[PDB]
Amino acid sequence: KDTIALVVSTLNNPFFVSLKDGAQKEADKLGYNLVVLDSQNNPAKELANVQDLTVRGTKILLINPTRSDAVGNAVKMANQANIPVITLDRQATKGEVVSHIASDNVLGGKIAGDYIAKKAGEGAKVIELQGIAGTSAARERGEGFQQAVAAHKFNVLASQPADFDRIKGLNVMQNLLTAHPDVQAVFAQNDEMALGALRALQTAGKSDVMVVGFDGTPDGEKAVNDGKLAATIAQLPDQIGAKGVETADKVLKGEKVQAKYPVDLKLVVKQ
Repeated sequence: KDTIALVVSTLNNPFFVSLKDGAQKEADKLGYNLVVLDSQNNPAKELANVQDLTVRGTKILLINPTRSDAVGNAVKMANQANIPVITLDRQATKGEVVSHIASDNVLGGKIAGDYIAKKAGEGAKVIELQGIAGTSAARERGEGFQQAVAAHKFNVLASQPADFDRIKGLNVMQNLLTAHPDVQAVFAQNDEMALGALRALQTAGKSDVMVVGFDGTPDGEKAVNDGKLAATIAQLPDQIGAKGVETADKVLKGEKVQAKYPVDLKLVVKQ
């Protein structure tokens, strides 16, 4: 069997273990042998991992960077050895990458909007709490949410940035509540902003307003479990790993692949 190499940022966290497990599972399915090197969250260890792989003549490199800005030299070493690079979750600031695989933020915003339409119905009155202006997260999530607005003809009462921060989310929500008391649902572009908004609604005595967050952070999860937050959107690490291998399979075969492959996210509701 041919070998696919995965350099993972770390293995000290469940998210990264799942990524490795999904890669492994897809490797087994497609008949490949998977080499896994743990960078231990250290950029020096990451560089040495790639170097180690280049001396052995690995055919493809799947790399989940420790930090986007730290990985460039490791990527260029792979480029110099003619070893195709595929990045997972975080991009490489520098270096040539054949394909990048990550959670689709546009799809995520759309999912959040589809869920608002599911529970609050077509044409609902909504408020969007946006993230830091200029970030890819705020832009993509807002883009996905706009698709939902167009698909479900939502009445967007307001859309204001709260810069991915809890306190600003609360203040902005409190402000917009005085202006639009008939708001039916809120799409907050991160869990922190969703939690701030929930506090504002709680203080105002409005528990009927359906709030959807994004990230699936422990606190966002907690808000869902406690029955306060309607939903949050979580990344699927196993599938990033899987899509990575699937794309590596195509690259190894000589197929011309896309620069980016979107990975689904899942809705997280109370159980």
